This record gives sequence, structure tokens and C-alpha cells, in this order.
Amino acid sequence: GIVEQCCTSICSLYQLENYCN
Amino acid sequence: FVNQHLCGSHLVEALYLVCGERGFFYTPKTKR
Repeated sequence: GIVEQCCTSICSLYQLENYCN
Repeated sequence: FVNQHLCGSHLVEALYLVCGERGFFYTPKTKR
């Protein structure tokens, strides 16, 4: 789950879009 | 913002900003 990327490393809106309803 | 570290409430609010009123299907490292 993306928490294990965004919380310790960098993430971005294009990677958040992958989890949108 | 846009490209950054995000966690908890900050990540949940960023998902609501990106996805809009539709929201997200994700759950914070629970099976997903």
C-alpha cells in the first residue's frame, strides 16, 4: 500500500491518481 | 506539495485533493 512509499520516500499526484475511486 | 513525502492525515487529504468528491478506494496498508 502507498503509505509504505509516501511516508518514508517521495510520492506524487500521478501516483495518488492510481488509488482514486 | 505535488511531489513530496506524505503520511496519515496529510496523505488522506492529498488523496481527497487529487480524487475530488469521488474519494479513494485505498485503506492505509490494510491488505492493500
